[PDB]
Amino acid sequence: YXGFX
Amino acid sequence: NTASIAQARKLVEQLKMEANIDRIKVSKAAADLMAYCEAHAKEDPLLTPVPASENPFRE
Amino acid sequence: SELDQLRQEAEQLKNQIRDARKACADATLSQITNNIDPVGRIQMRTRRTLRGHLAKIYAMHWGTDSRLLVSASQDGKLIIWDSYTTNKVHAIPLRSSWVMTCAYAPSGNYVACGGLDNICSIYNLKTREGNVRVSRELAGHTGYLSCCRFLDDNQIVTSSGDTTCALWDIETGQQTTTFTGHTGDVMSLSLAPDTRLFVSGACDASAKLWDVREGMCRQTFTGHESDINAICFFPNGNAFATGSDDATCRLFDLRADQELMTYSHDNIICGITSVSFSKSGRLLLAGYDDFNCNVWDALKADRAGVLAGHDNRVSCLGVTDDGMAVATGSWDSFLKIWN
Amino acid sequence: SMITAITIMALYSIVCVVGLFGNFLVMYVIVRYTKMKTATNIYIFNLALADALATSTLPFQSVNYLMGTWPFGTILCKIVISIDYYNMFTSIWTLCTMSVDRYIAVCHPVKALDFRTPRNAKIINVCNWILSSAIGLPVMFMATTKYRQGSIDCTLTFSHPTWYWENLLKICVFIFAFIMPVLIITVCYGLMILRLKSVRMLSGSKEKDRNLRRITRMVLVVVAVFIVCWTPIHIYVIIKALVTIPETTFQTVSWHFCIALGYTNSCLNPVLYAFLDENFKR
Amino acid sequence: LSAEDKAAVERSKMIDRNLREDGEKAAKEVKLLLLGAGESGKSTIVKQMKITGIVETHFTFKDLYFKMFDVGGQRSERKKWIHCFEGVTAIIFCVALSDYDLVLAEDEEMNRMHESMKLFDSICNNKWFTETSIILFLNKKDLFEEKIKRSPLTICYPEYTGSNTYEEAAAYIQCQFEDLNRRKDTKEIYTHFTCATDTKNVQFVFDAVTDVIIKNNLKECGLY
Amino acid sequence: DVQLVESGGGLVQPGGSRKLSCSASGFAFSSFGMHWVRQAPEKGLEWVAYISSGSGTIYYADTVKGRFTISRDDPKNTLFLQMTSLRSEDTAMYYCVRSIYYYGSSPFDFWGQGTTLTVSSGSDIVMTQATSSVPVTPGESVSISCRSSKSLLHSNGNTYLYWFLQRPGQSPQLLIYRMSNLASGVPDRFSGSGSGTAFTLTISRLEAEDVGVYYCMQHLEYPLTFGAGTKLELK
Ligand SMILES: COc1ccc([C@@H]2SCCN2S(=O)(=O)c2ccc(Cl)cc2)cc1Br
Repeated sequence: YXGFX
Repeated sequence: NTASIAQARKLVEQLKMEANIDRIKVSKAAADLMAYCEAHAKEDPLLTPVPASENPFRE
Repeated sequence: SELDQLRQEAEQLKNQIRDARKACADATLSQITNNIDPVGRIQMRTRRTLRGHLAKIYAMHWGTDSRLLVSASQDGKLIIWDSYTTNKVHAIPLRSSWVMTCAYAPSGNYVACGGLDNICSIYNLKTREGNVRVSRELAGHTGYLSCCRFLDDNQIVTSSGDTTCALWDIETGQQTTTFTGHTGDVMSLSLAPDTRLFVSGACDASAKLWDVREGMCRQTFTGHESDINAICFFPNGNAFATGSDDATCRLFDLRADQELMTYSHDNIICGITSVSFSKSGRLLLAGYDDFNCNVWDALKADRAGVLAGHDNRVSCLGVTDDGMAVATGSWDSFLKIWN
Repeated sequence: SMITAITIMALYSIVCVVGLFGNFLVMYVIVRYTKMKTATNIYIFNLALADALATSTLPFQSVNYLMGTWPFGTILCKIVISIDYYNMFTSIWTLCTMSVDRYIAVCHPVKALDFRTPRNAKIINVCNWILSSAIGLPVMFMATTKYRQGSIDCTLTFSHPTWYWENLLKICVFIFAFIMPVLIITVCYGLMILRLKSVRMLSGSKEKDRNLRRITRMVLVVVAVFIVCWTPIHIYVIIKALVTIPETTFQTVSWHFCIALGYTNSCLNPVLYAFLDENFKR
Repeated sequence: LSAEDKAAVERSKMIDRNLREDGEKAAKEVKLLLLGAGESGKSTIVKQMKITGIVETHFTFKDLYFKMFDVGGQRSERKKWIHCFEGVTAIIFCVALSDYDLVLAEDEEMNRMHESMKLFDSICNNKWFTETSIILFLNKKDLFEEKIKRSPLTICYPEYTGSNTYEEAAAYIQCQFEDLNRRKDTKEIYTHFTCATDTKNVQFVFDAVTDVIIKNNLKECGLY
Repeated sequence: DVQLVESGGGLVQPGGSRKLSCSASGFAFSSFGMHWVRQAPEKGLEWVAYISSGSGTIYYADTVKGRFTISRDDPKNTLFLQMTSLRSEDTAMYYCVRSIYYYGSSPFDFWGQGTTLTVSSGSDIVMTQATSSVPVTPGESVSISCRSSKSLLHSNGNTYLYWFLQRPGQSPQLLIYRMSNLASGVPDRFSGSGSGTAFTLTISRLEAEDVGVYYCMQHLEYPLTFGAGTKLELK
C-alpha cells in the first residue's frame, strides 16, 4: 500500500 | 466354601478327560503343516502376487 | 482337607499331562523347516482407504464373496462396504453405540453385533421393506459381548466378558448350549472350517478347544504369559495362532496339544490385537498397538513384511476367503485394503 | 543517491523473499498436515494464501522504483493494483475474523459448539473474499496508465472532482482497513483475556498462571505487531494528503521504509500464528 | 463406465451425507462417565439430573445436551473395556461420605471408604483419562452430620488428629481424595459437597463442563 | 405388505393437462428410485420417466420430455406425473414401479396396479423378440429368446438384462434380473442365460399359471427399452 503515486 | 468344592471336582473331571486324549508326534504334526503350505502355495495371492489384470483392486 | 486332597491331585494330573506333551515333543517345527526357502520380499500396498466412520473401529468381517465387508464403530453405525468400488451399501444405526464386535453371515443374509449392552443383535439385510431391520436381540449374557460368529442363518456362537461362550438358536432366541470353564474374560473365538469345533481365548492366558455339538471342552492350551486378545484357525483346521498382550503369537496344534513356535521381535513390546492367516497358511498377519501390522513367515518365524499405514491402533483385520486382499481397521476411523 | 536506492531495493527484496518463503512453507504444512479439519486451519490457510498474494507484488514495486518507469503495460498495471488492494484488505479482514472466532470460542462456548463448524468458517471466508472484491473491482476499473513527466506512471485516475474521489478513497481505506480493524482486534482480545483471567484451569497454580501469562503475551504480541506495522504508512499517507511536504531524498527513503514496514506485517503473519501455534508443534 | 453403478454411487453419497449430519450432532454432545462404588449415591444423582450393562441417561440444561453413562452392573475386567470411554468430556465420581465408618465385612480387606479411594486412584491415573476432568460428588452429607456426632473419623483415618466437626472432617476427606491425583497440573478435579436435597449440583456439573469446553477450544484454536 | 396405488386417470380432451398420482405404503418409499412405465392398449411396455431416491437424478423418455413432469412428495409417500399437451398417442395404462439400486439389489421388483388414461380423438438400444407367440402345453419346456442391437455385457462383468412376466389382467412381475439372477419368490423352474447380445429364458415343466406375455428389458443405459413381448398360449 502507498505505492503508485 | 461350598462353591470351591464344586469347582474343585469339576477340574478333576475335566483333567481326567484331557489326560486320556490321543496325541501324535510333533514331527508328524510339523510335517502336516509344511505339506499344506507347499500344496496350496500356488493359490495364495498374497505370497505370489498376480498380474494387475487378475487383481480386482487394480482393474 | 478335601479341598487340599483335590488341589494336590490336580498338580499330579498337570505333571502327567506336561510329561505326556514332553514325551511326544520329539522335534520342533523350527528345526523341521530350516530347509525350506524363505518367502522373501513381501511388498504390500494400500489399494483402498474406506472413509466415513467418525470414531474408533473395533471390528470388521468379510462377506463370503470376498467383496462386501461390514465394519462396526463407536459412532453407533454399522456400515456395509463394497470394497471394489468403496461404495457404502448400507449404514445401519445401532440402538447402543458401545459395540465391540460384528459378524457377516456366511449366506450374506444377516449381520450381527453387540458389546457393552450385553446383547447380540441380529440384522436382516434382505427385507421386503427395503431397509435393514433388527430381527433378533439375543439376551442372556451378563458381560460385554467380545466376539460372535455365525454357524449358519439360524445358529450363532458368542463370547462374553461373563467368561462363558454360548450357542444360540436365532429363531427362538434361546441359549441352547453354554461353554463354561474359562476363568477370565473371553476375548475372542474362531470357528473351525467345518464348524464342528471352535477355539476361544480368555484373560486367563489359556485357549480352549470346544466341541460345538457336544457342548464341552475337548482341549486346553496354555503357554501365553498374558491376555489373549486374538485367535485364528489354521486354514486346514489343524492349528490356530493366539494373539496375546505378551507381544507373541504361539500357534498351537490340536492333535499334538502344544506350542510349536513363537513369533516375536525384541523391538516389539506392544500388545497384539488381531491375527489372521493367508489362504495357504504361509503368512501370519498380526495387528499391533504400535499402529502397524506385521507379516510373519508362519513356518520360519521370520518377519516378512510390514503394513504401516495407520495413525492409531489397528483394532481388526481380515483376509478374504479367496485370499486376494487383507483389510485392516483402525482406531483412526479408516479401513485400508492391501494386496 | 545510488546508495539510498540500493538500500531501498535491498529492503524490498529481503521483505519479498522472506514473505514468500514463509508463506509458502505455511501453505505446504497447512495443506499436508492440518487437513482443513479445524475451523482455525481454514482461517490460517486463507491468511497465508492472501499474504503470499500480497507479497507477490513487491518486486514490481522494487523494479518500478529502480528504473523509474513501468514497462509491463496497462493490463498488468490494472492487475497489480487490483491484486495489491485485494490482498491487503483480505489479509486484514482475515486477521479480524480470526480474532472474533477466538473471542466467540472463549467467551461463548455453548454457542461456539454450533457456530464454529468448518462449513461456517468457509462461508465466512467466502463472504470476506466477496466484500474485498466489492472494493477491488472499482480500483480495477479506475486503474489507468498515465504519461508522467519522466517516462510513465501506473496510477489511479479519478473523475472530476478528482480530489473528492481520491480523498474519499483514502479515507475509506484508512477507516475500514486500519482504525476499525485495530478496534475490533483490541476489543475482542481484551474481552478474551478478561474472561480467561477467571477460569478454573489457570487460577491457582504457578504452572496455570504461567500458561495464562503466555496466552496473554501471545495475544499482546499479535496486536502490537499489527499496530506497529500498519500505523506508520497510514499516518504518512494522511500527512502527505493533508500537507504538501517538500520532497527530499530523506522523504523517499522514509516513504519506502514505511511501505516495507506495511508489508512486514505480511511477512510476520505466519510466525505470529502458524509458527507460534501450539498445535503446530506436533 | 458406471452403467448402473451411477445409481449405486448416488446412494453411497446420499447415505454418506446422513453420516456427516449425524456426526455433527454427536460432536456437540457432552459425554459423562458416571463412576462410584455401589450405594455411593449414583442413582440418587441420576434422579437429581432427571425430571443390562451400560445404563444411560440424557438431559438438557442451559441449552446443553448432556449424555451420561452409568457403567452400572459390569462384572468384568475394567482394563479390557475402559478404553472405550477415552474422550468423554468429564467423569463424575460419586463418593459416599457416610461410608467412612462402615464395619468390615466377613472377609473384607479394607473399609468401604478405602475401597472407594482405591477406585479413585485407578480411575484418575488411568492412561486413557490423562486429559479428563474429574468431578467429585461427595454425597450423603446429611447422614455424615448424624454419624460424626457419635462415631469419630479416626475409625476411618487412624492418623486423623483433628476434631470431629463437619468442617474439619469434610475438608480432610476432600484433601485425602484430591491428593491421589498425581497429575494435578494437567488435570483438575471439581469437588462439590452435594446431598440428597442439593439442587445446585447440576449447575456445578454445568460450570465444570463449561471450563472443559473452554480448554478444548483453546487447545483447538492454537492457544493451548 | 407393499402397496402402490395409482390414481388420477380418466378421459381427457386432446391438448389438456392431467396429473397422475402413485400412493406408496408398506415400504421405505423415500429410499426407492421410482419409475413410470406405460402400456398402450394393445401394445408393449414403454418407459416414461425416472426419479431417483433424493430426487437428484431425473430422466425422461424422448417422446415425453418437455411435456411430462415427474415429482415425488416423500413425507406423504406419493409419486406424481404432471402431464400436459396430452396427445392421442399418450393413451395407455400407467404403472408406478419401484427400483432400489445397490450392489446385489433387484431393481424393478414391484409394479403398481396401474391407472387408465384415455385421450380423445436411433442411439437407443432396440429390443427384439422375433417370436410374437408360442403355443405350449403344461409340463413341457419352453425357451424364449431376446436380442439386443448392442452388447449388454459391461466392463464390470454384469449383463443388464431383465425378464418380466405379465399374466392376463395383472401388472408385470419381475422374473430375472441381470440375465441370470432368479428373482425373489419366483419358482426355480425359471432360468436365464445368454451372452452379450443373444439371451434365452427357459421354463421347465410349465404350469397353468405360467401363461402370459414375457418382456425383456435392457438396463445398460437410458432410455430403458423393452422387447415387443412373447405370448405363451395354451396349445
Ligand atoms: C468493514 O469491517 C469489517 C467487516 C467485517 C469483517 C469480518 S469479514 C466477515 C466477517 N467479519 S466479522 O464481522 O468480523 C466476523 C468474524 C468472525 C465471525 Cl465468526 C463472524 C463475524 C471485518 C471487518 Br475489518
